[PDB]
Amino acid sequence: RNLSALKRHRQSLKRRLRNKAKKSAIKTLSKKAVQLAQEGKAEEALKIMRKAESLIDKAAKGSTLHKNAAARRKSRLMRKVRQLLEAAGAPLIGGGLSA
Amino acid sequence: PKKVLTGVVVSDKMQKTVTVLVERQFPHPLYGKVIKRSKKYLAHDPEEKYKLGDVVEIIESRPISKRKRFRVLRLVESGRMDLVEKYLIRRQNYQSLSKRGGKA
Amino acid sequence: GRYIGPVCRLCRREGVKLYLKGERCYSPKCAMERRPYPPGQHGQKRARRPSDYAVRLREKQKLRRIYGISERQFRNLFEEASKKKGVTGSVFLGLLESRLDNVVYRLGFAVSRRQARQLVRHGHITVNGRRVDLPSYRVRPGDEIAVAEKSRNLELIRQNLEAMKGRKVGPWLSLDVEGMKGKFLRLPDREDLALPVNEQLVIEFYSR
Amino acid sequence: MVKIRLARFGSKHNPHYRIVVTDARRKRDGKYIEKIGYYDPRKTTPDWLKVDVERARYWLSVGAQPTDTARRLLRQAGVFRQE
RNA sequence: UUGGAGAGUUUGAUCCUGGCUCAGGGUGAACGCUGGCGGCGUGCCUAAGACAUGCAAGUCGUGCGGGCCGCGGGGUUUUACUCCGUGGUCAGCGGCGGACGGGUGAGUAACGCGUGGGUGACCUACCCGGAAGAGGGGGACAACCCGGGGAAACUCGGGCUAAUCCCCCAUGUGGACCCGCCCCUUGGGGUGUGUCCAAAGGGCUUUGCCCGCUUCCGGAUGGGCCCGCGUCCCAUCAGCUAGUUGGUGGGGUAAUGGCCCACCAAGGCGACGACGGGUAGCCGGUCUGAGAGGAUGGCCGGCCACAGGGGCACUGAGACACGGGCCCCACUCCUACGGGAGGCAGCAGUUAGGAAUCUUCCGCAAUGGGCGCAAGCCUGACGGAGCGACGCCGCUUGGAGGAAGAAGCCCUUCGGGGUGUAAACUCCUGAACCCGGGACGAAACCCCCGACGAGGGGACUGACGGUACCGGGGUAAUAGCGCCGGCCAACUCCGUGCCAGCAGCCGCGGUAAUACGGAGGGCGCGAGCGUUACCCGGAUUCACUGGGCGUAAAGGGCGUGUAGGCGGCCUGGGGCGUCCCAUGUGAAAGACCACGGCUCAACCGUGGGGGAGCGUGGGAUACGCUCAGGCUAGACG
Ligand SMILES: [Zn+2]
Repeated sequence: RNLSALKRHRQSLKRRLRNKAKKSAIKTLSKKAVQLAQEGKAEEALKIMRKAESLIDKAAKGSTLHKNAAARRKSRLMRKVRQLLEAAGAPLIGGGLSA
Repeated sequence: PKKVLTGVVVSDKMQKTVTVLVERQFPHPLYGKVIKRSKKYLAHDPEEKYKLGDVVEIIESRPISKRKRFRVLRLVESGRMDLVEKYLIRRQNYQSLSKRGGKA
Repeated sequence: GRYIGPVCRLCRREGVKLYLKGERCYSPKCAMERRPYPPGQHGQKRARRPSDYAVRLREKQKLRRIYGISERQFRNLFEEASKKKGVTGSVFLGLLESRLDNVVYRLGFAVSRRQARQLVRHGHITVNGRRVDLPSYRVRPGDEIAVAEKSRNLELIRQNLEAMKGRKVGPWLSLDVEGMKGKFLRLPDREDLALPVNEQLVIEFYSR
Repeated sequence: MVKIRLARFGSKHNPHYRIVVTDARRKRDGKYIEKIGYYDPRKTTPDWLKVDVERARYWLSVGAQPTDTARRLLRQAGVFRQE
């Protein structure tokens, strides 16, 4: 007993994958930008954060990132960075950081 | 209007949190006499200012911990253990009246 | 089963003449004439003192049996008579006298009450212009209770009105024989009723 | 999307409607927001329709698509007559 | 002041106590005897057992590409092949709906629900309004074609390709995040530098109009979380707790939060009943009651919870999602025994259980809802019919006349009384039944004019139903059940003989029965009447209103004093209780009053009024409370 009201499931799969490849994207890049500030790579750290901040707001554009969700993400990354760069001051670029 | 209550700090063993005894009076729903009931509300002292035996005002706030939905407003009257004692003795009496073993 | 059976049997049980047949309950025979003792093998027997309920009972019955209404409706009336401001008793009687069937009786269009109902359920009764077959219809004040155009030429109704030249009509009602019409002026007052009842006893009855 | 529509209140063969304002998603016979006049199909009384435009315009102003039938009634009231 | 009735029963007799019993009202009822009609309402209360069959959510070609079957037309002299337009059909990709509506009450004693509040801890699709913009570039996967696996359900792999699917880049009205400052004051607002983020097109009456698109502020509606108060029984349940209570950081969410994790601390609750057990969705209301109160929460409405049992997440504005998904379990079915397919607590229905609860009906006309520019599609939401005296309300089985009184049946003091105006018989009316006419509900969307605005004109369209209803004609045309000792309205004969039997209670019956069984007669009620069950009532017999304890049941064997309850005279402050005022709330339906609708009423509409409780503001201060001061009559020395 078939129902054409399963296409939704037939489609959910496509989105499941869809969202997945995007979120995991973030996770990784963030976790990359983070380890950089540890070592004190004030140049590329911001080079990556920027690639992050972009991905993030891009997921909010769609259905991936709830909305304010993206916001948390952003606050949790920049704040986590800046604090680290206290071990080796002076941001070379000054990309994702107002001052 | 955020609810405001008045009571006494009876517990001072917790970190940043203080137990407040809040007495309430009211006519009994059928027997009409004024019965006096009460409740302990866990307040929230950031600066560890409020001490035992202090009468404080409570004010409904943003949830903080499981069971601690109130912040302390101001102090009303410092220096009044007489109230706390009552809380304490009643507690003590509670150690009695069981099936473990009664003595003197 | 809105009753319908032996009539002057009740004229008999109550000890009070009950005008249930119109003509005849006037000729030496509504039965009460010459035979006042109640029905049954035991009519001629000595009657023991009637217990409080007993009296309240028969006094309720006398009323009910008069208009010949089923207890079910009688009760309902009394119930609604109690929700109205006024005297729980006189107001009762008011509604009772407000019935389409009854009105036709007082208006004289019918020999008796019983005959009145039929006159209605067979549609010989106009009301403000439209016919009506439901007797339980309550006539409001200022209504033009009439006769069916069709029914005017009736061997019955005709012989009845002929009698109305000589009889006065209830003080709260008017009628134009020459035109077989008649109106309901206002709710009649207890001081305006002739019944041989005692409302108080009827009310008392319903508080048991 | 809050609509403006009817609501049954008559009885078996005795239909009596209630022009009201309520969230789309609720029932016909469900808790409304603000009743604004009634309508009677059969029209047994000379007074078989009422509206109080003052409020009716509030809503449309705020954003409340009314029914095909509903709008019809509001038109008779003179809800939209800009003369 | 619109409101309150009691009786029987412990004795030889009396009074009190006291229990038992009854009369009343009510029901989603069931059972018995009886059973004509209509309107409105209502109908699994038990196995939240198991469930065949069908139907219960879809819809858009004015978002994109094709398959099948066929028709018309082009390029071909012709043929094959091919190009356009098109009908039908199918599914796919994409959008929107599936998170509503419908069921049900298992669980749940809880912020679950009620009520009043908070959100500087939040979201909100479509709708409305307001501001800004849509610039350039590229990609994937079905369908479709080719191949393989399997019994099956279904699945694998290779290749093509469109789009309002997806992704990149630029613009940035704006918006996000960090940091700084100004204001505010828990995560509110302003602002500056840095960084990051937009977007689709389609249709026509195609130089403009419609639909749709993007960012942002506002609105509206809807909802998350949180707090005060309220919320059943057992103490023959008294101590409960280890993420348990709190803290710091981190995670996670729309967001507060032990929600989760790590570490730190040792807490948190309980006789104002913790924990344990039992039971039960909550409420507006509804039943009863003079009231307080008790009982209840189906039908309708609101909130919650589950959708065979348990677990989990995805997608999404929203789900942890009854007719979507993953897993385990129990069950049922197909099976080549590897492995699968199922969930009526949707409608109807089946079976089981039971005292007991319906038609596999009609219609999509109306009202609503989804999708659509629309025509329109879906809509067992719904509107209707049908079945059930299950309730209620209305209706009938006739009316008038007619004996000092028929017959028959009963009673007798045998003379007569009774059934009884009852019949018969007289006349009159005329439900049923027959013919004819025959409905509101229904006017929109659409179309046309007008400016797709306002305004105006035109068309279509009923399940009920040929039903209601009107006209005409027209037959005299169902009655039953309980009861007749007291309570309790209604009394005789016979049969019987502590038997047979009645019986709510007291009791009745052993040859004289107003109490058994029939009969005449009588009372009560009438398409109904009884019965049993259950709720309130009587019962002031759990006693707030409104009880008691010498002997009727009842003072603790006595003292001590804990918690608690309660407390003297005068003065003042505060004004928490307490009282008055204003205000928001107290949805709707119901109840009430009034007016009206359907020939009445039941039923329904419309309008008015009332209210306890809580929020905020204002006021009063006797009395209670509190603080202060003073007294001496209580107490103590
Ligand atoms: Zn008579």
